[PDB]
Amino acid sequence: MTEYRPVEIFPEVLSDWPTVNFAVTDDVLELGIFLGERPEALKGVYKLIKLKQKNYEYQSFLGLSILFERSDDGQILYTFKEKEVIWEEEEFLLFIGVIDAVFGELYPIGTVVELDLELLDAALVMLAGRRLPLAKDFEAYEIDYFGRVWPFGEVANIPPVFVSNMLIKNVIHMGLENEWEDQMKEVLRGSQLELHQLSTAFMTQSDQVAYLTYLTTPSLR
Amino acid sequence: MTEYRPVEIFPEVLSDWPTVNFAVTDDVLELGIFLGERPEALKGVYKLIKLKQKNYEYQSFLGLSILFERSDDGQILYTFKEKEVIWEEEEFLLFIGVIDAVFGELYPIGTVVELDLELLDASLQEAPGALVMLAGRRLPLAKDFEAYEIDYFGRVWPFGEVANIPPVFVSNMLIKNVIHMGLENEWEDQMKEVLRGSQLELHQLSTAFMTQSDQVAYLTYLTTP
Amino acid sequence: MTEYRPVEIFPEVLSDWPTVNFAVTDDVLELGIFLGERPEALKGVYKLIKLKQKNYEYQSFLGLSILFERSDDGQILYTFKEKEVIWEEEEFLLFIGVIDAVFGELYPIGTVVELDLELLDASLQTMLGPGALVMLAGRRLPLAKDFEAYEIDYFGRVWPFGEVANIPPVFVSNMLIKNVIHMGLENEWEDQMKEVLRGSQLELHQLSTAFMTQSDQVAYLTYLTTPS
Amino acid sequence: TEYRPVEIFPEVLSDWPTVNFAVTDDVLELGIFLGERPEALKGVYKLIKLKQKNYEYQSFLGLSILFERSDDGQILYTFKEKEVIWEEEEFLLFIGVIDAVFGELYPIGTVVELDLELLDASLQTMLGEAALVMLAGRRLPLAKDFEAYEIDYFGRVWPFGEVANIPPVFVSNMLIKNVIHMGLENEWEDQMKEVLRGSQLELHQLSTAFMTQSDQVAYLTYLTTPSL
Ligand SMILES: [Cl-]
Repeated sequence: MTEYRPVEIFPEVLSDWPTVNFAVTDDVLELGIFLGERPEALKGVYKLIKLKQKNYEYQSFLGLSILFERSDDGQILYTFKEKEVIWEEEEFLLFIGVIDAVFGELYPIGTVVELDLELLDAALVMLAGRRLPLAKDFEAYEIDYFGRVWPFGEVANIPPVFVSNMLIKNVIHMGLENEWEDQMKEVLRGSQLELHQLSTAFMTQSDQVAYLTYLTTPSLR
Repeated sequence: MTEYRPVEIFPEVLSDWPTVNFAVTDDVLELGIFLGERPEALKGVYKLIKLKQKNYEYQSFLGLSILFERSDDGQILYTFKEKEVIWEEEEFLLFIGVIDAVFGELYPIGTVVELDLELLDASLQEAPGALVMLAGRRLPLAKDFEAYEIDYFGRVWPFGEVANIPPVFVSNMLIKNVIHMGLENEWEDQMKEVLRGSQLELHQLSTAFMTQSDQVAYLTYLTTP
Repeated sequence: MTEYRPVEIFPEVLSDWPTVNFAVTDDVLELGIFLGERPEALKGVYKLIKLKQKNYEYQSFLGLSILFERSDDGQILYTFKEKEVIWEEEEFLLFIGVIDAVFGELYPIGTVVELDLELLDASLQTMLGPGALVMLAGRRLPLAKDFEAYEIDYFGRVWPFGEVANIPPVFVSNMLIKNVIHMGLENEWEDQMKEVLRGSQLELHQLSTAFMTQSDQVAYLTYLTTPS
Repeated sequence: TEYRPVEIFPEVLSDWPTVNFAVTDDVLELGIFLGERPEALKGVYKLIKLKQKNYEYQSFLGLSILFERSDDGQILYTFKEKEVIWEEEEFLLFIGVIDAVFGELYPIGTVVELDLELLDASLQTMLGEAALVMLAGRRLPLAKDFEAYEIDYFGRVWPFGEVANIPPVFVSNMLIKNVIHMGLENEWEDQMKEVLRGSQLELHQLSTAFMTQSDQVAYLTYLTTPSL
């Protein structure tokens, strides 16, 4: 209950996720456990998908590295046990999306973080609000964090920043943590997995264009 | 109480402006009252400068045609009243800023307007544009930056404030058409005079007329930490 | 395109509300229709219960001057159809709650309205109750988790100040809107939203924060103060 | 080379235009005594705002000082075996300048515990009370024609943050009871304190907790009525 077991709850949550329609093998389950306990590699692969990079290698703390290439046709390609493994770009983005929904860190309010400038839809941002719901008909997504630029705060001249788990690169100042915060983390994480909510960073191609029309349709009068 | 006469206050305000240290000829003032009562030309030359357009021409309702050419040397070329006048781009942008500070409209709260999608980063923001309801007015930038102001603070119609949509900083040069005018009574008229009375007494301009020297200075002001 | 007759849906919606433990006679229906078609009396009745007043009558040229008086015990007393009817305080609070959910008005974003300064606090400094001009920046705000029985009708700023961020916002309910002054933008989308929004509150059996019972009002204070 | 509030305090009083008080040394040493003791500077504020009879600052022999107050608006104290009586409005502006010099500046994200019994007697009004509050915005100018007043802090309820259902609360330093958490503090945050304190004292501003009764009713009518 209080102790979090993201490893044991990972395989069942992946199967309970309704949008999952790809092959789920033991290696697929093992790949999420490796990337789950190492978000620095999980976020580096998201940049491979979001920024359409050519490849990305994750060097361990020892020195050995693991290569993950991206095909220009829209597909993630790598080799497990020295054997080729294919992953569609729309299916692999959902894979790393559920990992962040399970192995993602819930930072408290007031946590001063440093967003990755390369993933800012193209310095220091304090987290003022977390896990805000999206609009109706888009309950499958959520804004992980959101806040103002530190230390200016709620000055309307400074526009707010929508921060996902993939945008946070470095944590500078941790927020307040106590028994209420841990209770707030538990009751908020369960709803993020119960309603099958993904981060807005893992928005698919069709959901991106459809959400733009949702904004323009009322004014399309 | 006091009826606002932008044509009467324009000559004294333009001369009392501290940053104004350039030509204040009679034709210059005659051009300000011409662009003030004709907002379609005040915003058109603004698009000529900001969007780096080649030229721009405007005809009045009676046929008064004036052509504004933008030289590659950064000079505003135009011929007005049988006389050709050159205007440095870093100085002509300040000239049209005082015009908007005197002749600019002051829409009430809740005014659903349409924005000029051409000026405001089109693909960053789809063809007709989503409507913006002016929910705020006259917003200061920061300390040591009181020389510029945010004209309007807008939410996206009809989603509102509670909706998790990024807000929009709107300016008079940015507002294209007015789709729905807000409530305007005696409290609103005195609020217009209170806001405009402070924007001209403190010698403030809009962020649309922010010089590139000050635009980068405002970026490093918040990047210093 | 489908028009809305709140009188037709009124009795079956009263059956949809499960918390009903009071006697729902036909006189209860006609009284709600009387309070529904005439929101001028429905709101004054709410002030009789919330502010613990002596009485309140709705003088009308049609002669339907129904006087509503409540005792110290919280017993709403009136006479309808030439017959004396007695109601309780907490039961009459939930009675007008369904009326407001069925006969409630939906104003678009940017609708500048007037508010009643009497319900809020002791505004004797004003001594008028040219006051409380508030523009509606948001509508139908869900209250909170485990509190879906109630909801915030409107969320807006003080007019003509706007989102000044130096004056705190106002959570406006339909029982607080004093008088409508300006109307927002209305198109096919707005009327489409009005048609689907008023049916969702009746679907989820939601009330307004004005009808917040003390037990649930304290329960909301525990959620804001006591951890979990 | 750091802040010397004890040294600047007598210079600020000379600079302060609103001061209509005697420039005696007893007032100087008493303000410095209250400046280095927040429990005493904030305790007498509860004696005046909540309109209490007496209040004693129990401490060492001599350090212990009692503050009595009658109903006709007169404060009473004795400092160094010397009895001095201040008027209620004369003693409010006195502690207001002390909180402007010896006031504490907290960084962003500082979760503070508030004095709830003093909160109820404030601008609660429609906003309600709304325990733990995080400081999101600091030093907000009150308004025009009220520039001499400032809002020390304002934020949301912890750990909810900016939520549409969560009403924001404006927090003065006199309202801060206990400090639970602390925000990030680099050298820019220290520079911000030099920028903020160099502005509040130069513009001669006071916290909204020190709003005089003449300006309290005047600010309320400005929001409600088109009086100006
Ligand atoms: Cl408050």
